[PDB]
Amino acid sequence: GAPSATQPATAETQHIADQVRSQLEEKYNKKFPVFKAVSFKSQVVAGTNYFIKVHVGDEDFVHLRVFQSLPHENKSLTLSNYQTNKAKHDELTYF
Amino acid sequence: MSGAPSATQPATAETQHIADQVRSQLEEKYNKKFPVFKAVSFKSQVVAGTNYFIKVHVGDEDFVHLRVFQSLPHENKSLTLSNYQTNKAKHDELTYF
Amino acid sequence: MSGAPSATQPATAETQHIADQVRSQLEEKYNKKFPVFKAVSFKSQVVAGTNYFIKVHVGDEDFVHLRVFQSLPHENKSLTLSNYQTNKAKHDELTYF
Amino acid sequence: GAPSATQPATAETQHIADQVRSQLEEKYNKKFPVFKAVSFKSQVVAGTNYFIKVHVGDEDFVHLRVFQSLPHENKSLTLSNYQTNKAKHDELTYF
Repeated sequence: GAPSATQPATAETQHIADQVRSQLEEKYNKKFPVFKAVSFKSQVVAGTNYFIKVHVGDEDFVHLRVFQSLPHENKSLTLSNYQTNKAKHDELTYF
Repeated sequence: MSGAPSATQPATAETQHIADQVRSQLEEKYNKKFPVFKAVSFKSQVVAGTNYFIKVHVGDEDFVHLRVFQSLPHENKSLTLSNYQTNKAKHDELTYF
Repeated sequence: MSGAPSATQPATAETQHIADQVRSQLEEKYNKKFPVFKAVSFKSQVVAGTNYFIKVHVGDEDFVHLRVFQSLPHENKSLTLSNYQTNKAKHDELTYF
Repeated sequence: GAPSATQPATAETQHIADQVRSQLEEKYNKKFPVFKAVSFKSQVVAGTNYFIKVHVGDEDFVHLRVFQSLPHENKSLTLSNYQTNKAKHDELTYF
């Protein structure tokens, strides 16, 4: 995907923003005096997320979250996140 | 082909090729080379949907950018919050983040 | 968000908008206008993967084109046959079909 | 998606072609003296297929298969196939 051209916000966009305002207050304690959607861009996403347990020596492991976009023969990847100080038998939980 | 994460699968050469490709970036993080970097196991999760980057006015000259995701199918109207950035300006581009 | 077809869902205005948009094309088929064209129900199926258009030599100057589909995730190696065309030439473009 | 540039066939491509040769003989009784993969293009596909039961008057219905590509705000559609002479209570089966 390639994000589209800048599009004007609609009533949906504002509904989405109203939801997000509450989430930002509740979990990241972020407050604003107004929260008015102005515009957006869209981006198609289609691929595979990998959650990978990697041994990094002795008792040490890390977990990786890596995204691989379509098509199937695409081999370029994005490291989206990771977890430090993981142990051998830890579960691969989403993050 | 669910969006549910697969069960845990043992690493293959392709899993290792992924680990090799991202290793140096991670090694920057910890400021050191890993003596070893061996893929052991993985889960896969199909992702297919639309990201939206949304510019929000939060008063005066202050803006916020949001990244939200809407999964397929097209009739799904649920979106989840992926990331946000504060301290943005009216003419700041909606660039990926 | 499976690739499994959903359960049957009653039609919504969006289902009807889809029916309206494709109606004239179908009406060409039957050589007549439908007096009515009312969406009743639907199933949805998420599709996400790679189409491949493959040129195959079948001897002398004769070729076949194939369309096959590979679903996500990336480690899926199963493909299914979607369409084929015979009577093609060595320099015929791999155009969608 | 937009199909890629023409790529040369590999051993996989040939494995896929060998499978298809058998399917074409068995179901469409098509035989060839050779079946050698030469080249391919790829195309990303990501969207929703709709199978839709449409009333077309009195006892008459049709079933439609329509593809809607991402992004979510895309409203252009492709009629991929249809079934004639359907009845009211027929199941929406894949086709």
